[PDB]
Amino acid sequence: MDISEWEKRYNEAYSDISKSLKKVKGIFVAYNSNIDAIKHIYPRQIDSPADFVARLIISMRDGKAAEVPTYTTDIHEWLTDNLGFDEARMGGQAGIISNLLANMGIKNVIAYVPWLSKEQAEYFVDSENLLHPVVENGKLELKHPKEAYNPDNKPKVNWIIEFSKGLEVKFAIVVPRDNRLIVSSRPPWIRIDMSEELYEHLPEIGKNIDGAILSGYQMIKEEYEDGKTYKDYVEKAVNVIKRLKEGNPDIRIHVEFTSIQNKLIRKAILKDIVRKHVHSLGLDTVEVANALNVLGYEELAYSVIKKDENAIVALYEGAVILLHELKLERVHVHSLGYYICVVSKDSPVSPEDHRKSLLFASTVAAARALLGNINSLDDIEAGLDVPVSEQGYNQLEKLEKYLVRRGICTLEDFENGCICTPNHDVIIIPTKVVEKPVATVGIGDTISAAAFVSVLAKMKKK
Ligand SMILES: Nc1ncnc2c1ncn2[C@@H]1O[C@H](COP(=O)(O)OP(=O)(O)S)[C@@H](O)[C@H]1O
Ligand SMILES: O=P(O)(O)OC[C@H]1O[C@](O)(CO)[C@@H](O)[C@@H]1O
Ligand SMILES: [Mg+2]
Repeated sequence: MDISEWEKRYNEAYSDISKSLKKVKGIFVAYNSNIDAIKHIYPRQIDSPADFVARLIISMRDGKAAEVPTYTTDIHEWLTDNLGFDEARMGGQAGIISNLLANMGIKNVIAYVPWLSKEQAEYFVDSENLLHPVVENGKLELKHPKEAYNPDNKPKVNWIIEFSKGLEVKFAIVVPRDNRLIVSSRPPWIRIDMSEELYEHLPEIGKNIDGAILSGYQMIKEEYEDGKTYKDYVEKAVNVIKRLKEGNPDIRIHVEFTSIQNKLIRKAILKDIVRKHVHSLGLDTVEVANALNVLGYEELAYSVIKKDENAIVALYEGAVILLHELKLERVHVHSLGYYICVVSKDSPVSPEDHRKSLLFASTVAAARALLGNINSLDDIEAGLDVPVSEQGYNQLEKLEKYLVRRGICTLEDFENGCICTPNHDVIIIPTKVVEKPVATVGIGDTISAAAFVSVLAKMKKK
């Protein structure tokens, strides 16, 4: 059943997208930057080490990627001496995406972070593509991160413990698949916010860009020390989105969702700031269930997190509901062997061009695995040598047999990757997976970011 024509679709997509990546004016990427600390190997937050080991055991028996936060530096000095990290890389949704797009030659990459530190600026690439906004003397100044940063700000470091093959140790029992645990520092001084002056010059920033990639809203707490609610930061998160559209009407705005422990913050994010002011959303199989658990579809959410064969068809239905419940124009869910992107019929980009974006995003993710990171637009070309994962092609077979028997799409339509339903459209591709990747943090942000910028390029709104 496996047709070798898919290798031809990847090749003709890379050249067509790379030749269009000059059509984008700029991108605005904001709110998430930290320094990862990779360590080589029911509690809701980490206050004492007994909680850290407990949350590690959950990841050791499910193989699920769980992100849990710490608020005090009481355990920063705990691990830093008891357990030495071996590598420190650029981390955060906005940070990785800022480096990726700059390394791709995307023009006018505008990266903003509230906590910009002296140690943090050294991790950003040095190029005319990547610039940070500082509003000094009442006017908009886009200066390099190396220089326009605040000295009083101290860095934000996160601990990442990753492991594979499930090397087991019994205490007083083997990890199924590869899994990583993220211990994120959320000190009281970091806030998802921006200066009042930079909040004023947002129409200027929007007029010189074509898209915005926003992520990091999980830093918002319910209660603050200065007596401010999560609704204010939720309100400000929208008004920043609003003022960007006031300088550009045709700007598309993407939000890269992430695992959020607090369901009340998770729901307030999906309902108050993503529902109507956002067009694009990026997810993974586990976050779709997370999104359903707050919108009111837990039966389907449990079906997504379940292990049966019909879990993928639940992931399909989960993506469709997220596209309609949230009034979204695009939903990009990325899995290990395949991508699933459901798109509205209002989409300013045809389903034919939606496929090339996913094929390109799949080409970028493979090169991201082989090379430590990507340094040029031509480096992505290396990603075409990774073979298409047959496991991903066979996972779609369970979904294909379910869709052609339901009567939604044609057998021809699925083998090509373009399904046209009466109210929405779906694009499905098998991705390219490396047996021995070099680094596996950031691959997710890279898929949605590379796919999102490829859409703005091929947009006829130019
Ligand atoms: N070897 C390899 N080769 C190609 N592509 C890969 C590979 N490994 C993973 N992937 C992708 O990473 C995604 C996880 O991103 P996720 O959002 O879950 O993680 P982060 O938020 O840390 S970037 C997963 O859905 C896969 O499509
Ligand atoms: O929510 P936080 O603490 O910024 O962590 C975001 C995580 O996402 C990553 O960018 C991986 O996608 C890591 O660098 C980081 O651990
Ligand atoms: Mg992710």
